[PDB]
Amino acid sequence: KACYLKAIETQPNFAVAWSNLGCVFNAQGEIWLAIHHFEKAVTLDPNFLDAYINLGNVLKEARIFDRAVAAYLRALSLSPNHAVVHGNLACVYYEQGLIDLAIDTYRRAIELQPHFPDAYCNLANALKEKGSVAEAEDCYNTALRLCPTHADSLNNLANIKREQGNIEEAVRLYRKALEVFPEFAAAHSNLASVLQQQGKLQEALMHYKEAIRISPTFADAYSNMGNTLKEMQDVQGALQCYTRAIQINPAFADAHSNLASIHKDSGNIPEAIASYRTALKLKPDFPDAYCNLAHCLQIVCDWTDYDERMKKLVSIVADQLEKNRLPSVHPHHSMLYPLSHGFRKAIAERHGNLCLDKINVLHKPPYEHPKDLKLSDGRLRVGYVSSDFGNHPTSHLMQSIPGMHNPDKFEVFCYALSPDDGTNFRVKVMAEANHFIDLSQIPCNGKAADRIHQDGIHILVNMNGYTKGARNELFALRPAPIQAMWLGYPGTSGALFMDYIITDQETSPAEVAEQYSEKLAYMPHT
Amino acid sequence: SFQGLMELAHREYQAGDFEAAERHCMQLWRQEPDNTGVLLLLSSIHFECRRLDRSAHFSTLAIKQNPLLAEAYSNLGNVYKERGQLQEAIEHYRHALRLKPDFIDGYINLAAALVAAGDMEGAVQAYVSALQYNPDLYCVRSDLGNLLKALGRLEEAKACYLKAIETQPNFAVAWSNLGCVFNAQGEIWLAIHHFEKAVTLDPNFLDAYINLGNVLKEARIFDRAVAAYLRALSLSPNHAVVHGNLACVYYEQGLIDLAIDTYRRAIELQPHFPDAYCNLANALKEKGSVAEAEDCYNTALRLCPTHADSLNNLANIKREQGNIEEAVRLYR
Amino acid sequence: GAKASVVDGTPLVAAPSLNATTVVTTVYQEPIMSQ
Amino acid sequence: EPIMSQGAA
Repeated sequence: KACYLKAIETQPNFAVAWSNLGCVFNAQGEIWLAIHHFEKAVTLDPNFLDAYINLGNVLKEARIFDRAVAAYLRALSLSPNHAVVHGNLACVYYEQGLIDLAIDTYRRAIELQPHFPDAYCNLANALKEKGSVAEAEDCYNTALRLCPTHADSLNNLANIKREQGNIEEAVRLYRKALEVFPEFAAAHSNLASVLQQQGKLQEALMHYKEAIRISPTFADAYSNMGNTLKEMQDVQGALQCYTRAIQINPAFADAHSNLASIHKDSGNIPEAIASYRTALKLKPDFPDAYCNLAHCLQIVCDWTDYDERMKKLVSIVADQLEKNRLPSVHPHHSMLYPLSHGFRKAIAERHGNLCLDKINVLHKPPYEHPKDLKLSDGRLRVGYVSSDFGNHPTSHLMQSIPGMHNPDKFEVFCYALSPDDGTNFRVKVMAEANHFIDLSQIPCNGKAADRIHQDGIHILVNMNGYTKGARNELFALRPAPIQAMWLGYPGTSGALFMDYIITDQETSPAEVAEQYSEKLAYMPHT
Repeated sequence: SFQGLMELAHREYQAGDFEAAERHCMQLWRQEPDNTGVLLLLSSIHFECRRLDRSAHFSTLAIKQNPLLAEAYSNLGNVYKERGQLQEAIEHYRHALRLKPDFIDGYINLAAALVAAGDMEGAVQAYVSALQYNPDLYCVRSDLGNLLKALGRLEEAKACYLKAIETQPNFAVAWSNLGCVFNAQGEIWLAIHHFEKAVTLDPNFLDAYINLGNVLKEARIFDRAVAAYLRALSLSPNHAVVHGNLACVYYEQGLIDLAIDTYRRAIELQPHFPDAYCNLANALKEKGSVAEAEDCYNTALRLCPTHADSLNNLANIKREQGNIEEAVRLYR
Repeated sequence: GAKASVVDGTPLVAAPSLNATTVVTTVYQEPIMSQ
Repeated sequence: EPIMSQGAA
């Protein structure tokens, strides 16, 4: 730099030395000095193209967009026909917002120089963010063909194919990205996301952990890792993780929503309401958080804005119903609102097919269970499943029945889906149990389902339903012929994997069976 | 404390408080009416706490016991400075720096008195004599710089700034003042660099943030200006001018509703402020809610009959209503 | 007696281009052209 | 700036 300056003072009218000095300063980091120098250079000559290149480059480096646009256009006028400047200019365009012009200028750049993966990748990004997917994967394929190692393109294409659900393919692509780029953070994030979708968590948790290590400020990974970390079972370490994500950037409303959800799980309703209310006011339209807040408010009976709350929640649930994926309102909350029986039927169907899509990953074949009781020797196998075996209303309501069945003609199998707690309810069930099979030891749904299948059971009865503590995925497989709701929350799950509801003449008369999904079962009085 | 050099009142002066120190010096001057610098401490306390004529009286006592101490004259001149008799302060500053020709702080006080009076060059000699006495008082060098800039002799004022800068690189104020110099000359990017350097060396130098955001919106680098202004607001929440600049940036960004909101905040902060009135009414009219645009314009025009921009806008509105005689008069 | 669900986005990626931005002057290779 | 003099004298 000293030699540069000596030349500068030797001939002040000189130009090249100014630009080179500016390069030196840009290398050191004192960017504003560099901008000054480059402006001085172009002032001393409006023809020193590479100076314009450097000036526009460092301008977009510091996000001073419009001046960069002007400099790049001057460069183009001075030389119309090379790609790199077009790529930088178009990137500036896109980050400005003029997405269509970005598409156009990427197209110009690509046609100028063919063998150019980065314009491919960015152009496909802009296309996908514009909605025209059908060529996004095409451009990504062109790029990946040009360079197998271009990790960014791998991540984007795998993201698309995740949208299409080819999770085996997407996972392979993510693995490729990682082995290619062993410090790629977003790739870890997406891989952990799909692994969470894959239900297996230890590796997903580990991937989230490494992604956080490689990128400290990745609050999204906090949010997601907390999501998992409570998803297998609550550790309010997930809560403090949510708080971490909060404080790293308070604009992230989703973390507020999640922590408020955790609070309401704990039962500390007021400040959970406060956090929901916050998160909603941060982003005016956030459906699921708003409906959850409505549920919490109705818990504390705040009937302010009552009718309009009802009508807006009806609106948003209807909207999620004809766009037809996951309803905001939980099915249990649903019927405590004035929603159409068709609406709640649809919501139950949606949660059920969500269960079916979850079990579709393991994808087990059906079973040759039915058609005879000869092997059962006259005692058909009835199996009750419950996460509420113990200290819970159900046991406080059904503890008697099982053990005092008829041992002559039936055989009963309890299934404590929840882990035990040693309460005398469980012991009384244990003695009452003709057969008892704890299932807290089989976290994987398929293994438990096989355990059931050649438990040889025929008729299954569920206690939990769409309630907290329900691995209902079991009945989504339908290991046994006939599966029935009973003594559970009112309302059919409406997903065809089960068989029957239990009712009386008058609670579910024939004219209201239409509001349910499946058939009925009537009994003398109740 | 007791039966010793009870400089504890000096310790409280370092704390800046008076009560225990004040009674302590009372008790001193009825136990050791021997030193008088303690009475100078008293006069000083009365000075900062605005106990003016008591400062004067104790200074006059200092004048009894040793009229040879220039510093009683210094304090008397300070008193005169905040009570008008600046010329007498100046001749006292003569007297003092005749008594102690190599005294610095007298130079500073008399330079302040001079710049109050209006003779620059005498103050120049004050500062320069200070410097030839001490080449390390970088703060007075920056004061030099401010005075010289006020005299528009830019380049050597900038040179003094730089000399201070290299004298103490960790210094902060000099950086901002240098940036002001560059902004005056026109090499804006150098100024932006300097102001960023200043705020980097201290995240508390509010006026630096003001200057930085100001020159940023000067060159239409909006978002950085927004960030700087918000930092300034966090550092000081409650004055209007910054709010007006921030809101103007908002409006020219496009966030017209936020511009309306922030103009409202600015106006409520400082009432007598025509420009926020005019700009707010512009934003309203461009938002369509006319019915209060003329109201705000009227408020501004009431505040200042001469505010031409408001006249033009209101006449434009009333042209829309067709009162062409009125609009023509307003244009005239 | 129930639990809710939380949405997670699918992040995009980006790609920069060259930024070195230097220049040189004497590219010729010159004779003396003397005598 | 008053002195607030500290001196043995």
